[PDB]
Amino acid sequence: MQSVTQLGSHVSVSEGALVLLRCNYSSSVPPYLFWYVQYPNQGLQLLLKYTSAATLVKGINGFEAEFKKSETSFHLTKPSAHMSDAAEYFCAVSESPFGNEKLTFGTGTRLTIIPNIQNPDPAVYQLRDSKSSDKSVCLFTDFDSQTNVSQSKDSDVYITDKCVLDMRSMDFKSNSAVAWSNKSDFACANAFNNSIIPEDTF
Amino acid sequence: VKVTQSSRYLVKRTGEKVFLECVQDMDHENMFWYRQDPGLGLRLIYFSYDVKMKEKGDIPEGYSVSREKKERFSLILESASTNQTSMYLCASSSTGLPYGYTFGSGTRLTVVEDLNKVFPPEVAVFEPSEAEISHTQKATLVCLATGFFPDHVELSWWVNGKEVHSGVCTDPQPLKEQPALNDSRYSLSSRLRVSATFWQNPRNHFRCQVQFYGLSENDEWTQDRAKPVTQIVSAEAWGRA
Repeated sequence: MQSVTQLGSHVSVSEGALVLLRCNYSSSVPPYLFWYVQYPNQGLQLLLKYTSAATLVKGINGFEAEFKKSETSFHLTKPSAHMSDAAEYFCAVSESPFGNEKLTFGTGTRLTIIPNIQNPDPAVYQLRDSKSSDKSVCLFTDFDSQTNVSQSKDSDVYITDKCVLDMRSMDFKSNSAVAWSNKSDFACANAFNNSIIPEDTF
Repeated sequence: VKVTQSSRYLVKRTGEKVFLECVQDMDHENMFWYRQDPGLGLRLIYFSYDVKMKEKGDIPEGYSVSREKKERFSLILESASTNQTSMYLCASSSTGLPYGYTFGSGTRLTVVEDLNKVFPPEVAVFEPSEAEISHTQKATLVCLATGFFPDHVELSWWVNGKEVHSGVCTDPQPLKEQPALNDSRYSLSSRLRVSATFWQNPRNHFRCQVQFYGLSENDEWTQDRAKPVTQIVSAEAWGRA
């Protein structure tokens, strides 16, 4: 139980790539180790636990972790990252085999997965405001994961970071970002002037 | 086998004394209060190993606790500071059973210096571009929630009355409508994407739903507008032809 560290607060991997999250502990007494995951809108849930029973410990959702005494580590691996793996992961140590006594948690690693966009044609579109408030929004969509969106300088204008959505029945993922304003001179054709692609439709 | 916390969200004015409340149904001996903060993981405030027992955790400073009944473990902030703003997490365990820790679902607490600053969101739905339909045979509706403080919202999409997970992006972080102010009001976007077939059929209903968590019945209110209470705000649109 005495202490725990999670080196790397943020990890980003490609859909398909090795996931590795670090956990390292000190303990005056024999440690019992624990990996917890916290999916988006959900609570803490146990992935796996090390009792003094075996070294390589298989857990839920295709995670594994090897307990190494000689390196004071219990690293969490999975060979192939899925989009559904995006979450925060928390390592923990206790003095009880079961986890009955106080768990001391580490600082957490947010895991993000970068989607493999299959066949990209980027585009900027204007979306009809559903009422009479002629503040349209503009939608940058279908860009490759390479592309990054950048904030505005002129802040009567609001842009949001890139986002990923999966339409599971069509086996289709696509990135999007949204720009909008109340300014009547705000053209969609010229929001998003940052790290764009030459071949975007309009 | 559950641990419920009394409130799932809460707003409080700086200096107000706050009672977070944790309840379990499992006859558990051990109850724990943690906070969770971006970058510092989870940190143990107080814990209790029997009825009428407490022990200070790693960060007890500013908090107090009561284990009165075996079922209940009350966390008390004497005087809300804005660094008491956090997600609070309750947990319980049995001494002998080997099943580990059961966790509650969290209480987000935001402490501010004035309760007239809390606005519920307005929800506009923007409808797909003719041009995307044409180029892609997809239809992306966008929903904007603007005009909320504090950052306490739960955005959702409903297609003909069933909540859909398929084809949705919500922003993980909102942006500040006025990021010059300290406590500026917030905006958040979400997206829903379907086949043009689905969207070009006038018997398909699409609704953008936004729950906000502000104030309870208890709180002092007599200002201009309606009370900024927990409310679901929706926007709707029908599929086209």
